[PDB]
Amino acid sequence: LIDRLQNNQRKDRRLQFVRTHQEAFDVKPTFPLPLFEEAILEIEGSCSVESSCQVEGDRLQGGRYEVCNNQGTTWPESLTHAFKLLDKIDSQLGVRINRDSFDRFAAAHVNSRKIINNTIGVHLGSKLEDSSVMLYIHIKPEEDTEELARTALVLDGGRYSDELTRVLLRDTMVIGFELFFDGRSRVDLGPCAPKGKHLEQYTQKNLSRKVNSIFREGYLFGAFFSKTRVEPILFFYHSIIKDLPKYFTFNSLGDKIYNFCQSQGCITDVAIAVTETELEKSRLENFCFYYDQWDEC
Repeated sequence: LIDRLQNNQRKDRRLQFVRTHQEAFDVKPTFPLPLFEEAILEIEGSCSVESSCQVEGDRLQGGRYEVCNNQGTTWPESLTHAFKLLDKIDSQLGVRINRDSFDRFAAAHVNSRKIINNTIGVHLGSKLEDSSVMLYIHIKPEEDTEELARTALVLDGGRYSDELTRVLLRDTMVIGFELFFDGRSRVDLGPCAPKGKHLEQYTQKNLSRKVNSIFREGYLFGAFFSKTRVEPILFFYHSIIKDLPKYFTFNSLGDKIYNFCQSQGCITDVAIAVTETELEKSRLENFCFYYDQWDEC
């Protein structure tokens, strides 16, 4: 009985995270946000909700969430949530989804024992056609996962140097599939470091001093590469929110997100996603700010 009651309370907290974020950042409940809220209520067990704001100068896009079960391995049953969501979204008039890459990856690795889960997520854009479904595959850190990374690399179809190919083949811990509602899709390969030594080395040899001076200060460092990206997007994960001002200076919108985060409970970690190029600037104008809340808080 107590497990059942706790289970209903997690579901309520999940929704409250998502709603509190909409309130704080003036997000309109535009398609597909209502549908997404219904979808995450169907996830069993305890979930983490990772909300974010994409900032672009004085523009802020706040209707961005990734949700997943945070209690061990739910692959491949976690796929059912993704497919249900995609089915609901595709049936919307004026929405077109190219799910080929995700379907092929899912088909290929359904029986893999090296995958923790997939997430489900949505990113609202300024208009319907710029909005997307976002799906991340989280790979087990302590497995040799070259075969997963190869499949993703093939679906991405980018051409990388020998050095970067090895980083991607060996240290990829997350794979992103972004499905835009105008029919564009993207595959992100996500090498991470606390796996990691190839990314660390690549970073030390190739990336700016500013990147090198901060990337080991959080508990995790990641970079997303894609054929679609001229340069990777770098992610800096921190478990102590108050440490962010030590390493980043924000434009006004970033300060607002930062302040909001420091007043909110239940936050287990934050991340700043930014390009090397944008990190060179005196102030961050173009970046994404992520924060993660656990529904048992």
